[PDB]
Amino acid sequence: LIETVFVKNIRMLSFEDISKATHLPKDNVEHLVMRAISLGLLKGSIDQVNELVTISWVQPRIISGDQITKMKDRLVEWNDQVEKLGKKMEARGQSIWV
Amino acid sequence: LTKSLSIAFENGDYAACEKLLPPIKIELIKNNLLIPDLSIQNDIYLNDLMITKRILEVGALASIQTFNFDSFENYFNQLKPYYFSNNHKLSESDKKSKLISLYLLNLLSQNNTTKFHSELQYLDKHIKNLEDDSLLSYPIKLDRWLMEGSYQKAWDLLQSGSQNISEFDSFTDILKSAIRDEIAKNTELSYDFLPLSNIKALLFFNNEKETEKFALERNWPIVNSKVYFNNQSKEKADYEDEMMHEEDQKTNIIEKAMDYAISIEN
Repeated sequence: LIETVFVKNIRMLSFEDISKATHLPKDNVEHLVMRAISLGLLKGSIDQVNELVTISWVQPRIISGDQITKMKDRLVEWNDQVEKLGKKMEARGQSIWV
Repeated sequence: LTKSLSIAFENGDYAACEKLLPPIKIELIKNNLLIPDLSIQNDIYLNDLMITKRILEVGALASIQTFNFDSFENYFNQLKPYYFSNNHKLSESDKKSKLISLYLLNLLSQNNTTKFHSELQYLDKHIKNLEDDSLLSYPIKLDRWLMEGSYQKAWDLLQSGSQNISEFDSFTDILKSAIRDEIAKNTELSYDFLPLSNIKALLFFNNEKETEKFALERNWPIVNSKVYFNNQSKEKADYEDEMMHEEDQKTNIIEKAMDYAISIEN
């Protein structure tokens, strides 16, 4: 369960994904998320009425080779966001920067 | 020469008329020098102005039937200031009345309600009670029912127009099509689902198969007897969203702070 939550970039996952992933019935999902929050492996909330489990904290983990590559990707995308924004704001309001 | 054109119209070959008009256009230079170009009228001058008008008139009418827009607009353009000038002395005719009706029907067919209302102001005094409303009545009525948005009345007027056709059919056939596009627009905002029958009834098709055909041309899929207006409308907005004009028209909240500051500091 923790592996899947780490690599997935979205911070909410439906219960159906966990049930098929883990080869456990859906009854057993509620036990497992509960056991996990108590151990403190993960923190979050359980919504039965959207059938989501919302993680809000993940415990540090080793960062495999493959994963080092992933970080670079997320940061490259965020470079472009900073950069495109800065351009507009450099251009507009040229009159005053003093 | 000048009379050969007048008799060519009555013959019924309106293509003969058209081939003969480049020669008679040369003679139209002469008629123009005879009249002082609308700067004082006398009894020499009323005949001269009269001949000029006859040649144009059978041309106006011939062009309309042969769907030759250009010629009609020009000929008519001339007729308009001539008739407008002066006090009555022969500056109105039965031909005037017919010609203005046909003209107004072209404007309804292009769906240019902007010019139609303006054109009516220019025309106004002449058609108040000195040609009255007799044939001119046909577009006046027509404007009224589509403003109210009773499409039922409008539609009925065009079909019943069969007994009024004299060359009116060149605008009347078109004006059916215009009705179909206006209604088509409306029915999207209302609902997403209409049965087959209902689509035909509002849009006034006489054939159910022709209905489904029109739906493809209108870029609507009808599936299992139900329209699915849902597709294209959404698609169009997504397509509109990519263009270039585009930042200030869309309006960015970021831009609001930047514009406010430079005002002050100027």
